[PDB]
Amino acid sequence: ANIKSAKKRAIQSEKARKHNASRRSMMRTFIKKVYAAIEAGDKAAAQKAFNEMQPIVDRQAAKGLIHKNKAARHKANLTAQINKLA
Amino acid sequence: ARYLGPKLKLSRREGTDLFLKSGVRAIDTKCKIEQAPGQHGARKPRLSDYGVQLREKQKVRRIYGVLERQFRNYYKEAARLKGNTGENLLALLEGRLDNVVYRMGFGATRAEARQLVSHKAIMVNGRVVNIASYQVSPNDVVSIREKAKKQSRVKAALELAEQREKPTWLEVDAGKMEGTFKRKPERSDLSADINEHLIVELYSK
Amino acid sequence: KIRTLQGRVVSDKMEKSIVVAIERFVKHPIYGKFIKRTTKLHVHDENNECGIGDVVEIRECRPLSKTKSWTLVRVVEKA
Amino acid sequence: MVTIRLARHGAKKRPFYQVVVADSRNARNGRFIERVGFFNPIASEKEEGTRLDLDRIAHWVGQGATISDRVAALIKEVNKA
RNA sequence: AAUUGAAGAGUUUGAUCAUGGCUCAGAUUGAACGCUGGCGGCAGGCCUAACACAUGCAAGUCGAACGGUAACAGGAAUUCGCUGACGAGUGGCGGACGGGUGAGUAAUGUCUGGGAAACUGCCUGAUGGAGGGGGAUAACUACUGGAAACGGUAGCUAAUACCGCAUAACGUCGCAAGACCAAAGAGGGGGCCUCUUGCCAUCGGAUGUGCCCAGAUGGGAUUAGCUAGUAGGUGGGGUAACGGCUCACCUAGGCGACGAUCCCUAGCUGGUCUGAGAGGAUGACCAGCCACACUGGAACUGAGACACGGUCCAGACUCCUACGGGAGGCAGCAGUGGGGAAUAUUGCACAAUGGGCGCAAGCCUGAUGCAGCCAUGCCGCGUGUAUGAAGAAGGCCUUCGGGUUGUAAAGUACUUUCAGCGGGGAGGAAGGGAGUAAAGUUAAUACCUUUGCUCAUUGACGUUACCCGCAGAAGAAGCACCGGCUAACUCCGUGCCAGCAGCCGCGGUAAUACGGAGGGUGCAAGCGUUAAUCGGAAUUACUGGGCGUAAAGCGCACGCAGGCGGUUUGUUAAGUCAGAUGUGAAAUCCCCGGGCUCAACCUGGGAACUGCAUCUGAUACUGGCAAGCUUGA
Ligand SMILES: [K+]
Ligand SMILES: [K+]
Ligand SMILES: [K+]
Ligand SMILES: [K+]
Ligand SMILES: [K+]
Ligand SMILES: [K+]
Ligand SMILES: [K+]
Ligand SMILES: [K+]
Ligand SMILES: [K+]
Ligand SMILES: [K+]
Ligand SMILES: [K+]
Ligand SMILES: [K+]
Ligand SMILES: [K+]
Ligand SMILES: [K+]
Ligand SMILES: [K+]
Ligand SMILES: [K+]
Ligand SMILES: [Mg+2]
Ligand SMILES: [Mg+2]
Ligand SMILES: [Mg+2]
Ligand SMILES: [Mg+2]
Ligand SMILES: [Mg+2]
Ligand SMILES: [Mg+2]
Ligand SMILES: [Mg+2]
Ligand SMILES: [Mg+2]
Ligand SMILES: [Mg+2]
Ligand SMILES: [Mg+2]
Ligand SMILES: [Mg+2]
Ligand SMILES: [Mg+2]
Ligand SMILES: [Mg+2]
Ligand SMILES: [Mg+2]
Ligand SMILES: [Mg+2]
Ligand SMILES: [Mg+2]
Ligand SMILES: [Mg+2]
Ligand SMILES: [Mg+2]
Ligand SMILES: [Mg+2]
Ligand SMILES: [Mg+2]
Ligand SMILES: [Mg+2]
Ligand SMILES: [Mg+2]
Ligand SMILES: [Mg+2]
Ligand SMILES: [Mg+2]
Ligand SMILES: [Mg+2]
Ligand SMILES: [Mg+2]
Ligand SMILES: [Mg+2]
Ligand SMILES: [Mg+2]
Ligand SMILES: [Mg+2]
Ligand SMILES: [Mg+2]
Ligand SMILES: [Mg+2]
Ligand SMILES: [Mg+2]
Ligand SMILES: [Mg+2]
Ligand SMILES: [Mg+2]
Ligand SMILES: [Mg+2]
Repeated sequence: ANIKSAKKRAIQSEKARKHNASRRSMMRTFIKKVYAAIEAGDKAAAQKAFNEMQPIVDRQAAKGLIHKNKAARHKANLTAQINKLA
Repeated sequence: ARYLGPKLKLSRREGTDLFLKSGVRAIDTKCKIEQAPGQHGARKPRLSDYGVQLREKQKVRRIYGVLERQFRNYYKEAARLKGNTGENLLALLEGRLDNVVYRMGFGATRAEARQLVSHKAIMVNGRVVNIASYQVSPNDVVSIREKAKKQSRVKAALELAEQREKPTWLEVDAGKMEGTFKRKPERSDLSADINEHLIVELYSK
Repeated sequence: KIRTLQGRVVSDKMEKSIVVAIERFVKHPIYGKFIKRTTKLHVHDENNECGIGDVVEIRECRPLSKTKSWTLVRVVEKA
Repeated sequence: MVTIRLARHGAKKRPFYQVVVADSRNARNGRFIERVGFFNPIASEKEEGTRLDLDRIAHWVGQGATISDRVAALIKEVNKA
């Protein structure tokens, strides 16, 4: 980088990447648990894992890590698969 | 940007008087008017049809003192304006300030009237104008500046103007040395030895 | 109302889809003669009701596959 | 944002501004949304040196359009007939 | 008022008419070259190497988010962030704009007209919120690695940095019941109040962006077949969003002589040049769109980038190194080398317009405004005016009489633009800053806001434009051509030589054609030449041509696609016609005007944009559908 403000933007964006990456990993881990429970065909556990996922994707959408439409898609796709598990 | 050579060779090539001298003498008392200039000037030219169109255009140019680029632009405007193109072209040449000043009598010739315009001695509606090609509008007042009212050539020019036919589209006051441009001269008010249809056809060749 | 084209079914071998040929009649830009031009559209045909030859009736919609953006309104004439 | 400013036209030493509504990001003499008047700063006497469509200006201000400082001054002199 | 518009000539023959090519006169240009060159205005200026680049500059800003104190400046006494302020740091916003280039791209793009399944910082409207906590971290301090670039270890600290908890409905998911999600303070003043500004949620507006469809947009068939995520379907995933976007499975499709695939060339448009028009050619400057940023690839951050002056990897080049390792990207402005027939200054200023940040003052701005260079183009002006026969000299010609140069010069009268010198002197300036008084607010004459008034100020250009004065014709003309086309003729030199030439042709001892001269013609601060486009060329003919013998009827048929279709009635309203509405950016062109002394140039208003779509009508003709008829078959 040649310009002073470009140097700082590089430092800042790298710090933002690590912060974003840990939260993105965290959210994906929780979504995967719902899909794992649906695989096992366990509606009780699948409904459970859905319930801690739900506040997670909503807070991340509000913080700007994903979009509201993406949070809504996960909740809709998983709800639709959980209800068919009966 | 101005012809600066002998003046009578021009009129001798065109075989007529171009009013390029003041008029105190007769054009035949200063030159062999009916003979073209040069060593072979006594020959009888067999002018082609192009040559007859060309000489008519060079005549009108040499009267008013316009060069070719400026004249070609007059023609383009004359063709653009509504009406008869040939007559539009004559009205545009008669609207020139240096021509109007001469027709008013303030200059003995069009070259002298041009020097008066160039040297800042003429006003149009009350403003100094030193552009020889300025177009004078109807009702415009052309006048001599005060510091130039005492020049001896302006009265010598005013005493030769009544020796010629008075233009009826103007209105000069030799006293206050100012005139009014009442209207554009009609084709009838202009000379009849100018065959402007030859010029219009030349610019379609 | 809704804009709407009308044409003839030239293919029905896809599942829920048909190819429809629309004929236009336009003046040639240089020679002035009125000539026939054709456009083939891929059309969504739920129920798979159309057969090769029928005169159908289509409208424009959202994309439904890579090439389909039109959907069958009605059948005007059956072959 | 949408702004109302002057685009400099005319000739050298003789500017002539057009009053335009434009996305502020666009170049001064570039893409604009709608022209709503002009302003000639060297206009001669008896010549109209400023004309503004205040009904179009008021329409855009009501949609959130900001106004440049020079156009603000021009609106005042026009309203102060 | 806005379509006032159309020229031919030469050359085939002993001669003719026709056919047919070739050649010329015109307009034009980002031009170049040769000769020449006074001034000004407005514009234009790497078309080649998307070649390589020395140096400087082209993106910052905010202390009214925060801890702070390196300054220097005050206040306090070498000490104190106590104040004006401010280096480095954290944080916000900007850096995705502005600017450059045309490599790639033949439709992925562009143009025109439609469309649905989307997001959108700053700006704007509405309704509600803005409670209560926590753990860090740079800076800094100590030690330490390294030649450097760049790091390591420990400890401390702040916030509008970060993260829970609370709050949760016109929001998200769900049929429902229900479940679930946010936030930040700062600043001015005051007998905690108040005002200003910011923060969060949802729903709108506006703007911007993503996506889909139809028609249009180069050449090649001595490229005819192409395609397996290929075409469609179902389900999962994915995106802001529809979608083979992606994956699994099923079907076996999809494209193509209305030119697929392949190959060559190319940024597209508004427009520009030419043309009477129809067309043909073209896409520099200006404006819209797209693509690219040393080469190849990738994502991160972010409202927005797969990012010109950001990050990572690889590569080629250049450079530094202590040999371990590091650095760089002018197709920003100026500039250098190189290539080339050829294209400019390492300028001034943020005064104006506009952009970033800021409450503002302000700071930044090679955008921009200007200046420098170049006849590159367009336009204007000057280089004197009047007089002057001795028809002087001198030149050239001469049948020796003279003719011509030529009123030309000299002479004699005059004027003084521009250049030169001196003096005066507009406009581009709007504003902002201090004051004030009033009104609005508030508990408050405070602050703040608004509106007036008052006082001092702000121009890079710049020795501005422009005006006045002084002096003296004083400082200012060239280039091509003169046999015919084609305006303009003689002598001398040369003798198929030297040479000219666009063509016809010229030159062989009487050359208007070569070379010089005198004279003349055409343009003129330019004139010629070369290159290139259209024209003339009705010589690709749609407008607007031909085929017995000039080039040209397939050796003859049958026949699919295609083109075309006798006559009557009805119906339809696709073609066609009429009207309306929307759109067809601005500039350009055209018309009527306006402003620069004029013009170029700038500019107001119209017309035009000959198209597309939709709606409503007309029904003669063409088409569709139905029913016939008999003259074609
Ligand atoms: K910063
Ligand atoms: K011949
Ligand atoms: K011929
Ligand atoms: K940004
Ligand atoms: K290109
Ligand atoms: K909180
Ligand atoms: K695919
Ligand atoms: K699918
Ligand atoms: K074109
Ligand atoms: K590239
Ligand atoms: K940029
Ligand atoms: K500025
Ligand atoms: K003599
Ligand atoms: K003599
Ligand atoms: K001889
Ligand atoms: K024809
Ligand atoms: Mg799904
Ligand atoms: Mg000139
Ligand atoms: Mg699908
Ligand atoms: Mg280039
Ligand atoms: Mg600082
Ligand atoms: Mg925060
Ligand atoms: Mg909560
Ligand atoms: Mg093209
Ligand atoms: Mg798609
Ligand atoms: Mg799918
Ligand atoms: Mg290219
Ligand atoms: Mg023609
Ligand atoms: Mg992101
Ligand atoms: Mg960048
Ligand atoms: Mg760069
Ligand atoms: Mg450069
Ligand atoms: Mg060279
Ligand atoms: Mg700087
Ligand atoms: Mg001023
Ligand atoms: Mg002749
Ligand atoms: Mg001889
Ligand atoms: Mg010769
Ligand atoms: Mg032709
Ligand atoms: Mg023929
Ligand atoms: Mg024969
Ligand atoms: Mg033959
Ligand atoms: Mg035969
Ligand atoms: Mg047959
Ligand atoms: Mg018929
Ligand atoms: Mg119809
Ligand atoms: Mg337009
Ligand atoms: Mg005027
Ligand atoms: Mg106009
Ligand atoms: Mg009918
Ligand atoms: Mg019929």
